[PDB]
Amino acid sequence: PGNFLQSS
Amino acid sequence: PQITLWKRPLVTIRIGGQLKEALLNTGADDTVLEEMNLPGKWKPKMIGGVGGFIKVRQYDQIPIEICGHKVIGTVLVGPTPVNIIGRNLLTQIGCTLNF
Amino acid sequence: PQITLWKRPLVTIRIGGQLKEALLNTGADDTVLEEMNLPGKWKPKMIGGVGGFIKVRQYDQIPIEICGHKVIGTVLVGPTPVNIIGRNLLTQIGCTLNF
Repeated sequence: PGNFLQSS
Repeated sequence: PQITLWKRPLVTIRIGGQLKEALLNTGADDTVLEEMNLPGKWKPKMIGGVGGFIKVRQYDQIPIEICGHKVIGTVLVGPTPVNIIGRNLLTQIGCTLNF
Repeated sequence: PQITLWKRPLVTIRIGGQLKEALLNTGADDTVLEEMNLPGKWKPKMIGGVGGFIKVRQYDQIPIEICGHKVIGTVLVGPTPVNIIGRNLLTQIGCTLNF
């Protein structure tokens, strides 16, 4: 990993 | 431009006649777009994030236009919840994080 | 500072007596730290990313020092692969993306 997009 | 972070830093990109909305993402090594068709050969890849891994197709040397900047690099395609512009392309447009 | 993106934008943060490495992440709405035992109440929460969703604990009004800036805000705690500083705290240090 990578790709640490994060949303709520 | 200078882009503030009050809201998600979303920009429109152009990839061979298609417009897409994408997130400028300093937390992503790579650029990943939602499922779509692209020409040429590809190979499977696993990429990880919060919540685990996903399988993507890896396409190399794809030209993309991002905020008036014409760049070329690897584009991954698969089930990301949002289109992501990662460091591989952010470095090409000269992007820095400033404070 | 002006942080380039050839490498992952990792910084040291201080939260109480603990020093941690964390990723400055414009692709994250919120700040998420690896499992730890913070004081005070917390609400469970679900967050989504590239591989799906994880469950975290939400703590509010937590002080953290990041690159010599003292910030106070919401911190999520859970099984994140890397400690993440999201836009909620990036805005408190005055971060922008520039190109």
